[PDB]
Amino acid sequence: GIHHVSIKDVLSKYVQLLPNGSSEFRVVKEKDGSSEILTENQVTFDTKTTSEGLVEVTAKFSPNYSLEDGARYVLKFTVTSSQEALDAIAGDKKLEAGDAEGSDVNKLYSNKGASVTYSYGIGNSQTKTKEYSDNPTFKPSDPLTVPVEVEWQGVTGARTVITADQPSNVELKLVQKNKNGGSDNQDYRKTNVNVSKNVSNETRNFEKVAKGYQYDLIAPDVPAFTKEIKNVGTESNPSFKVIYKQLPSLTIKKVLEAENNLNKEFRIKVKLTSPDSKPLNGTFGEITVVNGEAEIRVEKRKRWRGILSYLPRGTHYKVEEEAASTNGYHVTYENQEGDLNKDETSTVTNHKLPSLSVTKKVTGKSFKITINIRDAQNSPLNGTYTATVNNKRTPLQFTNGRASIDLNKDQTIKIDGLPLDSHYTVEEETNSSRGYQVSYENQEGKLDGDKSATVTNNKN
Amino acid sequence: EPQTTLHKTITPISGQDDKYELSLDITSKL
Ligand SMILES: [Tb+3]
Ligand SMILES: [Tb+3]
Repeated sequence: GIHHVSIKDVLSKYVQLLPNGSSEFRVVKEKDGSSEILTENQVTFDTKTTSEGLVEVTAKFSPNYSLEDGARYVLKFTVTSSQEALDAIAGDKKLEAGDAEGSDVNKLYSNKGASVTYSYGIGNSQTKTKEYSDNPTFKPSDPLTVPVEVEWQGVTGARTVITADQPSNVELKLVQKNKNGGSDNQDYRKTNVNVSKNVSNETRNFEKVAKGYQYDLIAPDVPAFTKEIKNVGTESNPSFKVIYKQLPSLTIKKVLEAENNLNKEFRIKVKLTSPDSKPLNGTFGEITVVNGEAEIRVEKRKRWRGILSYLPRGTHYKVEEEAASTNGYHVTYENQEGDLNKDETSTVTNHKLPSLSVTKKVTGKSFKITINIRDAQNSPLNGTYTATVNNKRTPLQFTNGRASIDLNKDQTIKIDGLPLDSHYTVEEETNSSRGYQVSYENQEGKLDGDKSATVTNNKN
Repeated sequence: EPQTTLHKTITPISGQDDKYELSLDITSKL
């Protein structure tokens, strides 16, 4: 028989053993149909690293085990594709001479030499080595194709109309995360996805992506939109979705009411605070916000409006007109305060304050007339208002609802800036009236705009 | 010396990605 037998394979760098000898080395003796597994006492397995850093596998038969005549002994074990082969088939490594049959990546050689050593003879036996002449090959599994999808959403979610500018495409990059120290490859594969107005979903795929790595995606920052990237597949079979969701915008509008001067400008402050109770800073369209404060100056030329474009989602707003800008107006607000989770319009209404005019007519000497005014809430007026008698602006003061004025024939006094929706009555004092018949135009009335009352004194 | 024959093959392992069975044999004959 032959003895001192041993079988040797040097694996090429394109394959490798499995963890924990899951590789299951065994030698099977095959003879007359029947298959039998050599025991620990008949064969031993050694893995070693050669000087060139290749893995060598040896099945050493128990030295005095003699091969039974005509029996086929077969070493068997599993290998798996190494990273080298997974990269090679993905196209990421070039083959050198000697790597694969005719440099075909589908026919990588598994071995860098294999042989059997054996002795024969009693006494000083003789030793031969025969190299195996078969040089087998294999194809690694196909590399991955990794889909990527882009979804655009309007402010209020999926398939809602988008109003913001979009670029005409986005460059997406697949990042192969480095495992063995080193840096991530951020340009591993790239694709340009089309972007068309009102096409909300669009797909491409990275081709020829090597298995063995974790992947991530890079997608550009697009102004006016927030960005979410998710792997909707798995670690080993990645598939990515990028969602761009438009950010909300706050429109500040001014409305003039009962105001025939359209050439005034108004200053409107907006206070903007973050969900994390914090200083909001930055520029949103034309408006810069410094430490939560922003100021919008409105006029006819800017269509009585300003827009803070594309504020953080959830931003808290409180709009208020500057004190100076409110003089001469009853100022009311719609949507003054809120949280910005969709587009919002906040409206400042400046309603010009009403005046009262009183006129003395004489038919058929100063005349004293008492004005009584109660405010909208029906409490008597206290305060001083500008009053005009032929271009002479004198202050007129109301105490507890009453003021009193002195008119000559054909004089008008005009009292400005009175409170909106208050009620006046006028009455001549009975001493002024002595001798004359007094009647009134518009003696009582509601200050919902500029009003006129007339006192006519007829002699007799 | 007896005659020896030697055969080495690799086989894809059915239904598994990237696994292959190596088979190195020896037969001795008188
Ligand atoms: Tb300023
Ligand atoms: Tb009355």
